[PDB]
Amino acid sequence: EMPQPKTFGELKNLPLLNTDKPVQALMKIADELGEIFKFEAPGRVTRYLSSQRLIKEACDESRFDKNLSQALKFVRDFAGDGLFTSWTHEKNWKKAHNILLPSFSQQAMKGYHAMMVDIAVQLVQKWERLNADEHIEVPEDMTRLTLDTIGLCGFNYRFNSFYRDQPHPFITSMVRALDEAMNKLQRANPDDPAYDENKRQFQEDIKVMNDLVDKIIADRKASGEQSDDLLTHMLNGKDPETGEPLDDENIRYQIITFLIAGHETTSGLLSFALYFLVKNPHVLQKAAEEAARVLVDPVPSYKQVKQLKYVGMVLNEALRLWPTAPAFSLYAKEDTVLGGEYPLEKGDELMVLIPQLHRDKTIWGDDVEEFRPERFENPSAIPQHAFKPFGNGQRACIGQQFALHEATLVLGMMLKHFDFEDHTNYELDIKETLTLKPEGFVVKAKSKKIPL
Amino acid sequence: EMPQPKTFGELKNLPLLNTDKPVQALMKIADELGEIFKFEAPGRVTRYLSSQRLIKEACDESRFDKNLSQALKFVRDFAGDGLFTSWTHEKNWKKAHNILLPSFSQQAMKGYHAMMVDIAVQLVQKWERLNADEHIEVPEDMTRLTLDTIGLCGFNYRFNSFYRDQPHPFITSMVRALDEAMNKLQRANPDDPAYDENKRQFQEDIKVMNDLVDKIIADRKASGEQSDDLLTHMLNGKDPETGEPLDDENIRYQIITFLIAGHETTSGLLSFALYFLVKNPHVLQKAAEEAARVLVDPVPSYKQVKQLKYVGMVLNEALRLWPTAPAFSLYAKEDTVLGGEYPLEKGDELMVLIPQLHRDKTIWGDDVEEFRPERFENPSAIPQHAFKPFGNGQRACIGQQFALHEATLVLGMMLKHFDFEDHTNYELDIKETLTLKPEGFVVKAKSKKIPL
Ligand SMILES: O=C(O)[C@H](Cc1c[nH]c2ccccc12)NC(=O)C(F)(F)C(F)(F)C(F)(F)C(F)(F)C(F)(F)C(F)(F)C(F)(F)C(F)(F)C(F)(F)C(F)(F)C(F)(F)F
Ligand SMILES: O=C(O)[C@H](Cc1c[nH]c2ccccc12)NC(=O)C(F)(F)C(F)(F)C(F)(F)C(F)(F)C(F)(F)C(F)(F)C(F)(F)C(F)(F)C(F)(F)C(F)(F)C(F)(F)F
Ligand code: HEM
Ligand code: HEM
Repeated sequence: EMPQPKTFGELKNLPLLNTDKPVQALMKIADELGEIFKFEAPGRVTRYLSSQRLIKEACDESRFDKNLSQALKFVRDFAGDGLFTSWTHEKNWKKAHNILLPSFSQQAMKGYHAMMVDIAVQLVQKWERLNADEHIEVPEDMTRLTLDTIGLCGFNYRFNSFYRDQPHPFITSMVRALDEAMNKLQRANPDDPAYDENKRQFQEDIKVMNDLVDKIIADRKASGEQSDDLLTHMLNGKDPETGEPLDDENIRYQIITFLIAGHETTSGLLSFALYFLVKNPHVLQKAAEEAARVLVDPVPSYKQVKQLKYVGMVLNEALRLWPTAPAFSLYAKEDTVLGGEYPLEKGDELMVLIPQLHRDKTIWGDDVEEFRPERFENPSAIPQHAFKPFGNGQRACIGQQFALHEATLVLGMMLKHFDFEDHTNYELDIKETLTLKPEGFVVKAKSKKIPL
Repeated sequence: EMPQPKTFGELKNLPLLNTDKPVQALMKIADELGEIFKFEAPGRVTRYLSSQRLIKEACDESRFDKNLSQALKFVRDFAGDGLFTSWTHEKNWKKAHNILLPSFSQQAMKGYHAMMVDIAVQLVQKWERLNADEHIEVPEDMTRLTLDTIGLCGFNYRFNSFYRDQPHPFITSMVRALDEAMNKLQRANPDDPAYDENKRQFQEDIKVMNDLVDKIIADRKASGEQSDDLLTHMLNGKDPETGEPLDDENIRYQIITFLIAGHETTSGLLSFALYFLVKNPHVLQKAAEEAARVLVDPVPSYKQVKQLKYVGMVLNEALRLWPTAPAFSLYAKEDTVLGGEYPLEKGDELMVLIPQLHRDKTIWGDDVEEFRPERFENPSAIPQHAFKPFGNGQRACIGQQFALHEATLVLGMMLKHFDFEDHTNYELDIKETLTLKPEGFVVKAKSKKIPL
């Protein structure tokens, strides 16, 4: 019999998600119940997996395909049949997949590098210009950087986040829509007139996001600057299989999708990485020494970023402990037996609980809570399906190399140009908005006074 | 019998200042009544002068000395015996004057230049980074620039105004204090319990300004870097006459004074200059041609800024029409007859209405409202005391060379790097906060794509 956490009569397990930190709650449940537990709500069931033993079966694409979790079905209200919220079998998924993969080729990535540097230099200059005793609001500045990077690299659009003391309106609306989706999970009678205003606000925030997408497309339309970026591929690329391009409706959904997926989780990653660095000073020193050794020019080169091996290890270890898109959903393609123990029928759902997978002591050893970048000295040594911060198979993250190149560049420059102080002895507090991010994480920087 | 505008019974002329635009109202009164009129309030009188023939007499320092207008007396509540709000006969006036005069020498200006460029480059980069069809909020960005320039050049303190979409809190508090003082002029029964909230906010706004001053001082003493800026002279300079340095209390007053006087009127100047340029495209062409011909390096030099003659003529003509500190006050040192017609007793007050002086048709010709920089092409041709945007005599603006160097550099770079469009066909609306500035002035820039 499958373990199951505590129930609330007719509501079954649903009230367990009536919390501001649902993923962290599910992790605690996994600690108590083990590698698999059933989670029921009125009218639905899923099974949360936490061991590599079971997740390696879940990642077999002949047996399971990507499912849209409840969260993703609600995000689909604004993300449509964009890549993240489309089913594998929808024509627009494989079309967009084939059309946009070229936007993340090696040659594309080399092409984005200069614009990544543009935004990174803005970050470095902001911090150089701070006065004595001033501090840095880490997740806020990381969100400024990542949003601006996807906007510029992807769409030749400048959000100019470093010119604002508040979040860009896009961010404010995105955040409000995302945690409104985190709210809709735990609810009942959605057509209740009580939520007429919540729907009005949801539609308002969606309109804000779509108005900006309108601007991006119109600006490209009127331009004559010869762009060869993500939007270029959206507007002109043809799917080799069907021979078709994307239509205008799908393009709008892809823009929204990439603006959100293309920064939020990267800002979390950078925030967690800097957190672990300041909490582990020997690791910080080792990373700083690499940055100084490798980044010998005022502008980092593409090749130099690729040579930041230890900074890459730091980022992977941060993703191990706190993968910022912490779960993904699967359904059974056919009847099948999971783990030689659990019979599933076609259509049965699974949730992969990534932070728990990443704490599987049979894979990582007993010290799973310790921050040790050296675990990733040779990424080849990690068993298959043991480390899954970017999902699985053909439905894995399309932007993984983009995110990692950006984060490595930025963290490298940060470690080259400043020493960091955990001046408040910050107590980790992880805010959940579907994605994960340190809340209230602040540091002080002291410039090493190296020119740009 | 001296002319006098309309009266309001026992309140006399006081309610004429109960307007958001008191200087402009006084200008209209001057147009109606001529070169001199009496202005009375309960328990006080002054005489407003508008002609060069009477103002030249008023500028005779053997007969008249600087007076603190009622406005300056209320500003003195936070500016103390700083240079702007001290009487000539107060020890701390000549003392501070002697100590700080060398901080505005050519040797000093050459010293500030690099930091002026620092902030100007931030301005240019902001505008380069705007998207298609976005516009510029002119007085807002000019205030960002001028505040940051005096902060950095004067005090090695970065307000980082370009990192904010709202004004720096210092600005918010400064403006509230200034317009309170303007609004406190027109008040009858100022101790009415209705104005208690206004008194409470005024004291809060003073506290904001003083905390910022305390931080500037604290930073300097803690700092280990070698500065030789305005603050260095305030803290270490000795007056050659008395042999004394400034005491701590006076230094605080000077910092407040220079932060306010050292940026507000310069932001107005730059805003009016750009307004007149976009309203006079042939003038804009001449100024842009000069900027292109002279500013041949990505980083302008001090020598190149001195070479921008036409840009200087533009700024002077903007100061002719809209001098941004639009009046100054004098008192009669002894009994004397003004203009062979108006007998004055010792202590009698005069107000010099600078915008009206600058429209004296007997001096400038009949076309006084037209924007023609060429009036300043042969500067000795301007009669004595006909052009007084920087006040008079030993109580003249100590920062004139700073303001003009900054404004010439910045306007030069603006004209080098962008074409400008008056896309809204903006209707001049002058906001008064004691000082004058266009309100709601917006333009679009098109980059000339010249690298920095
Ligand atoms: O939605 C579900 O089915 C279950 C909770 C659940 C289980 N059973 C239920 C029954 C009724 C109601 C809810 C449940 N959700 C989760 O466990 C979960 F962890 F919250 C999630 F929903 F899985 C998730 F991890 F938060 C998440 F939403 F998928 C996610 F990973 F954070 C994510 F939001 F999708 C993302 F992938 F992280 C994302 F990046 F934020 C994103 F939403 F995909 C996105 F990229 F931003 C977007 F795609 F752009 F939105
Ligand atoms: O204050 C007065 O005595 C008369 C009005 C008046 C006349 N009679 C009165 C009787 C009762 C009450 C009021 C009156 N004031 C004006 O006519 C006037 F034009 F508003 C003004 F006050 F002179 C003035 F122009 F605003 C001003 F005071 F000169 C001025 F603008 F404040 C200024 F001095 F020019 C100034 F330089 F701009 C400034 F505002 F003071 C200033 F420079 F910004 C500053 F605030 F002093 C500084 F920034 F701190 F330096
Ligand atoms: C640290 C950074 C990132 C993390 C942790 C992350 C994580 C993930 C995960 C877990 C998935 C699979 C979701 C699922 O199966 O339901 C995914 C898919 C995706 N990611 Fe990311 N991602 C990151 C950065 C980015 C960036 C920078 C982009 C774009 C520039 C992006 C675009 C996408 C897209 C489009 C998909 C959907 C792919 C498809 O199904 O066809 N991601 N990502
Ligand atoms: C366009 C810009 C400026 C204008 C139009 C302007 C105008 C004036 C005027 C009219 C006065 C005389 C006031 C009176 O008689 O009551 C004055 C005095 C003064 N100005 Fe300015 N000014 C400008 C810029 C600056 C700057 C940049 C600074 C400082 C960096 C500054 C500092 C002062 C000081 C300290 C005084 C008082 C001088 C004294 O009495 O000893 N000004 N200014």
